[PDB]
Amino acid sequence: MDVMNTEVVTVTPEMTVSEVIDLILKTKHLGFPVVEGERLVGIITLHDIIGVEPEERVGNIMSREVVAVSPNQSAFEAFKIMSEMGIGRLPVVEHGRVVGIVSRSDLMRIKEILEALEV
Amino acid sequence: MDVMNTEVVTVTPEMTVSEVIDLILKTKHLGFPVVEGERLVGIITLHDIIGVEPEERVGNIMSREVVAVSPNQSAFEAFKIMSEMGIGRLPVVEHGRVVGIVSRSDLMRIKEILEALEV
Amino acid sequence: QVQLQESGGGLVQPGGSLRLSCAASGSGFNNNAMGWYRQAPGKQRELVAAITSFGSTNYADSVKGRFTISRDNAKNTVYLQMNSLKPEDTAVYYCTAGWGATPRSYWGQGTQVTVSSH
Amino acid sequence: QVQLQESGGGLVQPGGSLRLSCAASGSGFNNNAMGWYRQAPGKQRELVAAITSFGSTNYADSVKGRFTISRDNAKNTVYLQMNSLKPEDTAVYYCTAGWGATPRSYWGQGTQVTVSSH
Ligand SMILES: Nc1ncnc2c1ncn2[C@@H]1O[C@H](COP(=O)(O)OP(=O)(O)OP(=O)(O)O)[C@@H](O)[C@H]1O
Ligand SMILES: Nc1ncnc2c1ncn2[C@@H]1O[C@H](COP(=O)(O)OP(=O)(O)OP(=O)(O)O)[C@@H](O)[C@H]1O
Ligand SMILES: Nc1ncnc2c1ncn2[C@@H]1O[C@H](COP(=O)(O)O)[C@@H](O)[C@H]1O
Ligand SMILES: Nc1ncnc2c1ncn2[C@@H]1O[C@H](COP(=O)(O)O)[C@@H](O)[C@H]1O
Repeated sequence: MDVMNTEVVTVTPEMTVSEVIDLILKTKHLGFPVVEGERLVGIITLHDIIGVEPEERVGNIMSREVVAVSPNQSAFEAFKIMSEMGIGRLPVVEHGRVVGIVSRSDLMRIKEILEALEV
Repeated sequence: MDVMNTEVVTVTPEMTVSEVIDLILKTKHLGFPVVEGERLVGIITLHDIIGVEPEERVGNIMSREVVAVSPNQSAFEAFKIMSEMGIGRLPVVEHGRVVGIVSRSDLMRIKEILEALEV
Repeated sequence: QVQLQESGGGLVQPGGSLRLSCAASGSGFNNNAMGWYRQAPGKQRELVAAITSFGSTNYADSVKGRFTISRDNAKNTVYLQMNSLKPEDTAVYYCTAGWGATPRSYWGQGTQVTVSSH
Repeated sequence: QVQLQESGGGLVQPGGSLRLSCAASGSGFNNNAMGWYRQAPGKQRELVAAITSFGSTNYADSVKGRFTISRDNAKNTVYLQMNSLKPEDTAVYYCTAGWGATPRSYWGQGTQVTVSSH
């Protein structure tokens, strides 16, 4: 994984969507991996948040079957998974523990950077 | 300015494009305001970098007439400037000194966040 | 912008209780999520417990129930209360600040907590 | 991940010379751009001088020529050499780390530099 953000904004299944809304306002992130400690359990994006009562807990609307990737895999292998399943953000897990995150944008930018490299 | 990134990646007019390429690789940013100290002088994006010799200095290919904005202006006023002139990133200056940066994306996300706010 | 000063720690007999504290100073700090990471001699860095500005906690499986986290919003300081300290809890305990359930943006210098039998 | 320990500073007669140093430790540090910001009693924070990992320097207009910056890549430490110290240079000098010509991601605790006539 040459491309991933190791400072990951995560949530717990017992946090409320009112608190997740604050994280979107504070961090300007679309999705957040759901963790118990450092262990991935689910993922929640803006899709799954609108529109439920602010007291609703994350664990009831989060996606449990998370498409992730390992740090021992290439960034291009994640770009294939993101395109083959039309999935925005991919958590990066090692021993079931969230260590980073890579998403489409993160890899779409790599295309443009590689375009301009003939010096 | 409710939306701006105050940790700004800037360049000096005496840096080389080989070094700017490293900043794009390190920071994954498209453009960088050019500063002398903290004072804005120019701006340089990927458009103006490809493709010149790595020893070329920033001050020779940077845009000197920079469309900026002040921190005392609303984020919506910058969204108008970005759309009326089709300009990607807008430096935020106060007393001619770079204090932040806001770009299209940064404001396009605000639209989506405001869409989902009926609790 | 962000500074994290850790306090407490040191020797503690096996099964005893010890508390850590971490003060958050600076103008870049504004009700951030604070947590505790640790690292044993040979092992890698590991989350112990974190707590957001809302008060939502997040513990590892390994110190769950034994360790409880709390914070003082006005003092902008966090408290890690360690109980029933096993010898595998001997590590350098780092204080972190950031956003979410696993804050890792800003780190402390680490305070040594040793759990050994006298 | 990133720690910045400042050294040097203190009293210096007007027109004298004084040097500051800043050590960068941690695993989150990897040839980052390091610089010096300051803040006078009533004034706001202000860039003094910065230098990237390439060696490209960037000074404010105000300390230009008088202050010169240098860094040691193997020791990961930066040096601010201050000469011809005017009384308006009396401020708390903060060491910063980041990327580019105005690094502000990680900050030090600040060291006091006083320029007064005895
Ligand atoms: N990486 C992922 N792994 C598993 N499930 C996901 C992942 N990302 C999103 N989801 C789920 O699939 C649904 C897709 O809707 P959402 O817009 O939230 O994400 P997305 O489809 O990736 O975004 P976009 O439509 O912009 O690509 C969401 O409700 C979310 O719960
Ligand atoms: N904020 C700005 N102020 C002044 N000039 C700019 C600004 N941003 C870009 N430019 C100049 O205008 C040109 C536009 O090309 P570039 O793709 O680099 O930026 P852009 O047009 O904003 O990007 P995009 O085409 O993706 O919107 C660049 O060569 C750059 O020198
Ligand atoms: N939950 C998250 N925590 C930390 N970083 C993230 C998270 N989601 C996305 N990112 C990163 O931030 C950038 C913007 O994310 P997005 O707005 O979801 O495209 C992406 O390049 C990601 O690498
Ligand atoms: N030169 C820069 N320095 C610091 N942050 C930037 C810079 N350019 C853009 N950003 C921020 O980083 C995000 C990605 O920038 P971009 O890839 O140019 O859209 C934007 O939301 C900007 O707010």
